[PDB]
Amino acid sequence: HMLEDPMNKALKALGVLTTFVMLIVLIGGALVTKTGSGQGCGRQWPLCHGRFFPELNPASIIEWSHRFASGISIILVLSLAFWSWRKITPIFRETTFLAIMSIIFLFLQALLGALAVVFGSNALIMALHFGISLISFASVLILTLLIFEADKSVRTLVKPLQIGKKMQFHMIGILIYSYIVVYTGAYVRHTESSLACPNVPLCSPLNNGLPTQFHEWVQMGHRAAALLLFVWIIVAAVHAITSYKDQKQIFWGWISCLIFITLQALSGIMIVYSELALGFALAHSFFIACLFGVLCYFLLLIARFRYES
Ligand code: HEM
Ligand SMILES: [Cu+2]
Repeated sequence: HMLEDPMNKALKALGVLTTFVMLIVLIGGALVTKTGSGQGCGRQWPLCHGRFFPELNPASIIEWSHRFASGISIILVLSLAFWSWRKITPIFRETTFLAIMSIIFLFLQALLGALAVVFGSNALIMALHFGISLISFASVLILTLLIFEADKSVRTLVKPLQIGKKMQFHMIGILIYSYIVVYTGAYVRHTESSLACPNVPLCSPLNNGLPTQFHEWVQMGHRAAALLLFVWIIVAAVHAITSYKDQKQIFWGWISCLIFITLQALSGIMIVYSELALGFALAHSFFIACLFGVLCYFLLLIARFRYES
């Protein structure tokens, strides 16, 4: 392919690896405790540090793989930030903002996680961790995207597209609102309001399906917030399908967003129905990661378009 130094494809490999590790750090948190002394332990059995005799269980692998990914992340992120900064910035000026964003948020989530060991009873603060971890991942994801695009003459995704004002409203607006919905979700978790409402879409058989207790209000607020996001994405997708059919990145970008929002909602309903089976929990952290990634991709398009035009 390219007669340049073979070490370059190693920067692409590092990008893929780190993006993957950062995704693991994020969605893996759906399987282990993030607060208290049992932090790092499978959520279903907070005791994994100390007393137990047995070893090599499938739940022990999860706990080892998460702590491993979290430790190795500092090494990987710093290396990717530096190397890509040194090599990719000449072509993409955005490279530096991303490298920096990657480092800052990796540290922010590590800082918040450290504090969660002892201040995990503050749900309002604890509910900030996911969104931070999410941006840590999205920063590395987009940086990796630029690393690949830097090595192509006909770029696949990072193309200078014409983004109209309305589409820009939807893109940026949905990006920001999705982050808010992400907070309400994290707030349900850390506030233990996950199973307050056995039914869907409404709360329960009693009180006409309306919340009448703390945990039911948190649960319901999350679902309500999610519904609005869902509807907005449908409106945004329809505008893309109608007015951006000639700009396939935007056309398909939103279709995939539509699909991720659907899978997010479905896995959310399944968390409830299954009474928080971690497999659905894991799915619920993963699809929002995909959707947010696409929204951050869109933000890069706008950032570049606003610089160009
Ligand atoms: C479609 C838009 C939705 C988005 C973007 C979204 C996002 C999130 C996020 C970011 C969390 C935090 C996860 C964590 O901290 O581990 C969460 C948790 C949760 N979500 Fe959603 N959610 C959506 C829809 C739903 C729906 C429709 C339901 C259910 C009817 C739902 C039920 C839950 C529950 C029960 C939790 C807490 C799970 C736990 O304790 O780990 N979500 N959501
Ligand atoms: Cu309670």
